Amino acid sequence: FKTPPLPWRNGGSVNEFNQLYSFTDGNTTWWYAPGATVSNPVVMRDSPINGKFKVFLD
Amino acid sequence: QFKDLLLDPLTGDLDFGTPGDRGMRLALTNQLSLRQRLYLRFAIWAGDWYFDETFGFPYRTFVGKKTVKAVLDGRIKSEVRQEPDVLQITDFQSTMDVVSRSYKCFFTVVTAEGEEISLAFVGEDEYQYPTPPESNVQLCGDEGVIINFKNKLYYLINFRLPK
Amino acid sequence: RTVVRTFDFELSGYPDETFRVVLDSVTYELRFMWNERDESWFMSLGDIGAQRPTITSKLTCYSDILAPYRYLDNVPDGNLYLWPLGDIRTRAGRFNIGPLKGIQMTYSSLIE
Amino acid sequence: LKDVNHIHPLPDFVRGGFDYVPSDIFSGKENFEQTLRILLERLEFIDQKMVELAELRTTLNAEDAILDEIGRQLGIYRNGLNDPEYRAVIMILTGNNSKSGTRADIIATLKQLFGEDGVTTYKGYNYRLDINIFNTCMEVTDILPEIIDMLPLVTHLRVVENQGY
Amino acid sequence: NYGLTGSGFNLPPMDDLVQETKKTFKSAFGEDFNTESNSVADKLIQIFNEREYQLWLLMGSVYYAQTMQGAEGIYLDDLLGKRGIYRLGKTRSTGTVVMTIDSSVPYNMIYSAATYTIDTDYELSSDVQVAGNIVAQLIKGTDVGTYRLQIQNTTDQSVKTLSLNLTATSGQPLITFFGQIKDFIVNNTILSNQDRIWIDSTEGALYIGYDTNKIMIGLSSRVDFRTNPMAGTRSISMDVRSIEPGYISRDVHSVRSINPTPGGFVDIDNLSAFIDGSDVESDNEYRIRAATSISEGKATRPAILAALLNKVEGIEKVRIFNNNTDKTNSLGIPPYRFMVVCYGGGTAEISQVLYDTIATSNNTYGDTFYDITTDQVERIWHTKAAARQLAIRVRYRGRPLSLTEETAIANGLATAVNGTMIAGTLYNVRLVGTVMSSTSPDTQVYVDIKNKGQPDSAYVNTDVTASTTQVLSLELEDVIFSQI
Repeated sequence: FKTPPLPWRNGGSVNEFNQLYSFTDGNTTWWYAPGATVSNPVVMRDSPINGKFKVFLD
Repeated sequence: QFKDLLLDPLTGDLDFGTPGDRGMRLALTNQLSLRQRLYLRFAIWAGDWYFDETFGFPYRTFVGKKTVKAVLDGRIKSEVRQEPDVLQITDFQSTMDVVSRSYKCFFTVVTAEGEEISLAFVGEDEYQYPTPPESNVQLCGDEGVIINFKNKLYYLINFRLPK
Repeated sequence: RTVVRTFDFELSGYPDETFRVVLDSVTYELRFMWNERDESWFMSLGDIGAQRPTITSKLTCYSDILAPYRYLDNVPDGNLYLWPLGDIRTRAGRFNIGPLKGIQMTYSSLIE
Repeated sequence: LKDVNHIHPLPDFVRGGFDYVPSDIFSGKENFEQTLRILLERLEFIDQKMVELAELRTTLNAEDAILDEIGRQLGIYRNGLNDPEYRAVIMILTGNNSKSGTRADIIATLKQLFGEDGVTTYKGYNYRLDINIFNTCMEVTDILPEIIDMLPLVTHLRVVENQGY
Repeated sequence: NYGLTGSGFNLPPMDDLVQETKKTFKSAFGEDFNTESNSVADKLIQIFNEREYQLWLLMGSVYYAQTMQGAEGIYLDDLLGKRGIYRLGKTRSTGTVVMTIDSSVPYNMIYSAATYTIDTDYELSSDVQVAGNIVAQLIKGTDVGTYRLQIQNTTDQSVKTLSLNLTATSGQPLITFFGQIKDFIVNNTILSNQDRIWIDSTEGALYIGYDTNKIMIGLSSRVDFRTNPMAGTRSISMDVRSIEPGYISRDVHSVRSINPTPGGFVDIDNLSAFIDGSDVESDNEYRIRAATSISEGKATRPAILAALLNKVEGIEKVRIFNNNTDKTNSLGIPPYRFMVVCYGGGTAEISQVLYDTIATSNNTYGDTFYDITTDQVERIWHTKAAARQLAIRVRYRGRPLSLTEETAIANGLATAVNGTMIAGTLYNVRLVGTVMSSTSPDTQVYVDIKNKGQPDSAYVNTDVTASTTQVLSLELEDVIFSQI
């Protein structure tokens, strides 16, 4: 991964297959999307619980 | 009022806008148009743009040569007045440092704001064409004439009794 | 009724313009008057040096101005229309008439 | 943001013109003002009536005394009709000139005579059609002849009228 | 001079009125009366005069209010009201959208109409059920076992089933399995569909409703289709309308989101431009519509024929029949009901078009029906022609034709697919002409035609005629050649 977690954002779009994004509600979990690229970005929706996003394991 | 693509004052790239309303914008206010018209006029070195050899500023004359501060200020202050919509120049603090050999001047320019002549090419229209009636209202009357009268009567009954 | 575009007009916005034009090889004189309350152009058409104009009408968009008057020997048989170049909802104004001002006043002649 | 119809009474007509007194030279003399006011206020009446000369000639508001003139140009004579329904027939016949007698089309024309829910139409297999009326505001027998005209050449029609459902 | 004349209404300037009234005053009190600048009478007369300029202008405006030109606003309606045309009010945009769904979403699940919004101003047109609205499908890679396939016939209403085993997960067995599925689907629906489904052996994937560039273009119409092992990803078509009436437009690939994300959602996008909504109708387009009303024909046989061909995503052929005399006639038809036959027009979309039928014309006959809301709801009827495939054999004398040179001849016989319902006659002479045309010039040529599956003894030369509800059909692979 890339160490520095980044905040979730409803208006954000991801393009990198190996970075962690810290979603919160303070129930914080870290998420990633392997099928994310510059050529095939993915949009941070309201919540990640709804596709390509996967949660970091604990 | 000269229209043109808007240039971001902070970065120099086109002003595509905030992430919530990304798009393309035209320079509409005279202030914004004049800002970029001066910026481009000063940023392009004289003769360096093909298709127009006479455009630009001749920096090569001064930079790298022993020059008199007074002569430079005249040329700087003259290029500004080539725009037809410049009212005046307020102040001019020209200073030169001999140790670092740098030169840096300050000044401001005043310009008025005009009208839009016509909105045909931009977005909206200013008229208020009427709305067709609904159902049998046209041929038989409207109920609102009763509601407004009832409200007037009720408010008049309210007025007379002191409160 | 095949017709071909053959002439275009422009107005400087002066409220009492008057000039001479040639259409279909014939010559006519035109007068344009600006109305304040109705914010519209009034057009008068007549022969050169005529005592009174032959036709007077109010200009509007997408309306055939000459429609009811193609029965006189001194009236053009072509088509005169005003249509906009920009948004279709724009109505004729004072300064917005011309080949690039927003409204295209045009005359077209039938093919004979 | 603005009305397209410019034919309206001029707002505050009277105070205008008074604004053209040069430098308040006469204002507060109560002798010149009355003379000027008396003359200007006459134009007020004429200015007002300029509208009704155009407003009242429209078919929507035209009174029977002149509505006949509008109908005369169209060939729709009064016959025995009265004002409230004479207006209706004029609208119905004029609207017929751009019609095709389709089921959706027929509903639209009946819509202007009985409000939104005042009419319904049943359909039958062998050219049968039915018209139902719930909220009639005018007597229908005199309007009936037109109600036949905007129907296909081979329609078979029944008419039933009642108040409410 | 400036009032009413023989050529309309004119307008006077201010100065002419000023001079006229000053001349009147001069006459009133002789030539000595002063009327310029310093006269109190001058200040009264000039102030008085400007007002009647407004009156003259307003009067001039009034006159043109009752003419083909100059009418505006309310007055415009009266002029064009005489010709039965009225302005259109606020309108709501309408359109259709598709979305891909995860493999796991069950068929029977139904989306609630009033619990979703496509975007800031769009919502579901009505309730939608996943089953019966599949438009495209993608199957790839991960899918050994036994598989069931179901499909509703597009002409009849009998469900068909197929049984297969995926003994291998790749290779020629998988290719054969995909080909079998293709043959199963193409035998129903329409032959145009087969042009839009193929197998990419290099990747071992099956594409339904795509193009050679892997773009979802959709099948010829919404259908129902299922696999007991729910494999691949499915796509469905929804109908969408705007929330509030007004002006709004969307492009061919604009819609991109749904606020409440349903489980299993994948993506969403447009297929064609929406019918944009409009604000209150303006004068210019009102006049334009008044001008172009000539082509607005309805409720006539030519009109209904034209309307169908220009209002359906398909409808390759159409024909109508009449029976209006007290009896059912030879062709089975009720006494006073029309008959409409179509090809590849769907059911619901075409049904809506039939509201151009003459009011009180019963029509409503056929094998398939649908219900449309007017308010009251009414049912309409129609039928879909049953295609009949032919087998054609070509024999000739001359130089042997080489492979890939027969393609022109095979595609040349595409004219056989242009026969009309019932009134379709091959005129084998026409076929002989065509086969001798789509080739380089140049001895003998013959054509034999028979229905598919018949023995070789069925080959004949007499022309064939379509049945009452049948239409000719032909496949490229059903052409053979023989040298003599």
